[PDB]
Amino acid sequence: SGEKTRVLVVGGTGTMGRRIVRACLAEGHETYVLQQPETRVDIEKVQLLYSYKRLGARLIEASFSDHQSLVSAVKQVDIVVAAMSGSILVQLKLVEAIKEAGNIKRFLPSEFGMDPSRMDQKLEVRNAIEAAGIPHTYVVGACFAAYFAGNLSQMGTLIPPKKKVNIYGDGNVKVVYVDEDDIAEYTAKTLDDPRTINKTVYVRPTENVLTQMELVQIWEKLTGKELEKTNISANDFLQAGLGHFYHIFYEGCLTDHEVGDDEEASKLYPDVKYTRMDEYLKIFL
Amino acid sequence: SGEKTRVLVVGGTGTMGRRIVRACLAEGHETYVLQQPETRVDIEKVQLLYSYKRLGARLIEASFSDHQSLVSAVKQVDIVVAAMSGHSILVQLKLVEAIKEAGNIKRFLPSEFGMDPSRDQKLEVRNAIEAAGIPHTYVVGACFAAYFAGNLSQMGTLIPPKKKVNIYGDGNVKVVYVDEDDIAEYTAKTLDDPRTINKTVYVRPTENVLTQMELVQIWEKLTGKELEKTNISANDFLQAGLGHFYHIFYEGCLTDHEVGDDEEASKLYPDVKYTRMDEYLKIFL
Ligand SMILES: NC(=O)C1=CN([C@@H]2O[C@H](COP(=O)(O)OP(=O)(O)OC[C@H]3O[C@@H](n4cnc5c(N)ncnc54)[C@H](OP(=O)(O)O)[C@@H]3O)[C@@H](O)[C@H]2O)C=CC1
Ligand SMILES: NC(=O)C1=CN([C@@H]2O[C@H](COP(=O)(O)OP(=O)(O)OC[C@H]3O[C@@H](n4cnc5c(N)ncnc54)[C@H](OP(=O)(O)O)[C@@H]3O)[C@@H](O)[C@H]2O)C=CC1
Ligand SMILES: COc1cc([C@@H]2OC[C@@H]3[C@H]2CO[C@H]3c2ccc(O)c(OC)c2)ccc1O
Ligand SMILES: COc1cc([C@@H]2OC[C@@H]3[C@H]2CO[C@H]3c2ccc(O)c(OC)c2)ccc1O
Repeated sequence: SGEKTRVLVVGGTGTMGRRIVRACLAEGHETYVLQQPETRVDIEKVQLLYSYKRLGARLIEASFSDHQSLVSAVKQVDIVVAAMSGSILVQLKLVEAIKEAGNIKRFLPSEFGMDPSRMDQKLEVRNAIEAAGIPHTYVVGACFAAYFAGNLSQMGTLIPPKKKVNIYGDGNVKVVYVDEDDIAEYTAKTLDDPRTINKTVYVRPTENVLTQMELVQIWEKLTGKELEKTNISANDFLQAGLGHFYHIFYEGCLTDHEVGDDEEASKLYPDVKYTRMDEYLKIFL
Repeated sequence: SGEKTRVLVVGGTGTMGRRIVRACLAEGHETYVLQQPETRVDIEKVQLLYSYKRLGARLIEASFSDHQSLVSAVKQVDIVVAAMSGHSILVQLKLVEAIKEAGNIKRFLPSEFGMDPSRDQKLEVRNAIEAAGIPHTYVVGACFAAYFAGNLSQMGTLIPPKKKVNIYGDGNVKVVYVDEDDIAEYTAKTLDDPRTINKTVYVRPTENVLTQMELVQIWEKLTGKELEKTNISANDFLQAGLGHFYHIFYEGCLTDHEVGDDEEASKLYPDVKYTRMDEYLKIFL
């Protein structure tokens, strides 16, 4: 009990933040969630925060505009994980508090997407972490399955289309589709792993490196219906999100480099039986 | 299984609606959830909807602007429960027209779950329900605990204040504070109860009939801290939100008429061990 790693989760009601909270709990960490002052009446956010208490988490009230409150929060833990909307730069206030507190064994900033160093506020946050001497882990390299797999990678929707589907280019560019729950579980496992201190950890589970046509074909196999496919050229492709989609599906930024086993989450943590996309898609049938 | 009541929940990703979905499942009803077209990318809404399928619910796609899709949906069930946001209410007039044409529905519980509007959009929905001869149950008479108890009935916040509290009048007007989960469980139990056909069901669990001062004193006993109290007179209090608090806390509209055992949820369903407010408030300590 006294040898549990203590983790503060910042952004604990976010999409990835809420999963990190539960993953830290499931991993046995003594888990604390930053409780920011209310900005409005927001019942869903409040009930989510207090539901963590029933699971055994603690809430720590603090405000990013009150440096003392951040220092006091981080003094109660060994590791900080942030998962802010991308409010990336608000983490600079967090870095300053960590630097002053002095007790933090590791900081995991709000990454969980493309590696920005291969492409940013995130790099600005990385530079402050490193300048301060705060030990770090950067979790990168996967598309959230909810945002790119459940919709067969169509923009503007989160569910599989009924008959028509746009194919980017020839849909033969490899993409990394990972269940958000698995990203959170890999994060909970890696944050006190001595092997990943001051490392970038790539989330690239081998069987989930799929081209978009491969993903569409997983779905066509589950439904028994071929979809009507329209290919979109890079020029015709060139609104929120275009030019994330471009880098991913045309440039293949998630798969244009190899990753060693010592830096890849599914090899670092082989007991995590990550969700393959055929299983992920079954919920939509 | 063939003896299950089939229930369609309209508004199933809302605050009350999500609880009604789960309470209908926990009661053993064969549960359907209206799936409206996406109006945006909404990760939380989509994932809540599909999470119901893992619990055994089914999704029926329909749209309020497509009359025939609503007719198709309600023909698949026996009972419809609506819990739309408090325009939104008037959308139910479409639903009534679809239920009237479909002809198969045994009961419709419209979106009530608060002040009795017989004493306006809710009343207009009631009139259309009754004109169409659709059997109904109106579930009324309680303040959601999350909106009125966890904040000690202060406005603008959902958690207990740390030092100061506004008391409305002398704070000796009886209010009804009920955990939303209990409201949803009463709703699931009453929707096929022969005793409540064409009736109003008041959710007034006896030990949760409390003045604001009694609620504040419950909190002070749990915390051992006396709060600084400012009494706000009726005249000074004296907008829709303000009008709601005025009717509840100054006019006592939830408790000024007594209710018979045959029309009050806690007496009709005495097996529901409703959360008393001393237990409700403990999650905030
Ligand atoms: N396919 C992929 O790889 C994806 C990658 N990502 C990345 O994941 C990370 C998290 O994004 P996501 O989970 O969608 O985040 P969210 O939109 O869910 O927001 C997460 C948390 O941000 C906090 N927040 C927002 N604004 C502020 C603010 N001004 N001040 C203080 N706190 C604030 C809030 O914390 P609180 O809960 O305390 O209120 C919020 O809950 C991001 O880096 C994102 O780039 C996200 C989507 C897809
Ligand atoms: N203290 C009390 O007694 C309380 C009483 N209430 C009452 O409870 C009932 C539900 O309120 P609440 O739980 O807060 O509702 P919500 O605001 O949580 O929303 C409920 C559902 O409304 C549907 N909706 C909203 N607009 C539309 C629209 N134009 N067209 C179609 N569907 C729409 C959506 O359903 P979908 O899920 O399909 O997307 C939404 O999920 C109301 O009658 C309210 O007056 C509410 C608060 C406190
Ligand atoms: C995969 O790496 C990232 C992903 C994103 C995720 O693409 C930006 C976002 C996002 C997911 O939501 C994607 C998006 C933008 C516009 C859309 O219409 C969309 O539809 C699913 C999805 C954000 C930052 C990243 O580094
Ligand atoms: C019977 O109770 C009702 C409650 C409301 C709930 O009071 C109107 C609303 C609402 C909850 O959110 C309440 C509210 C409005 C403004 C606020 O500042 C507020 O702070 C908690 C709370 C809606 C309709 C009702 O019939």
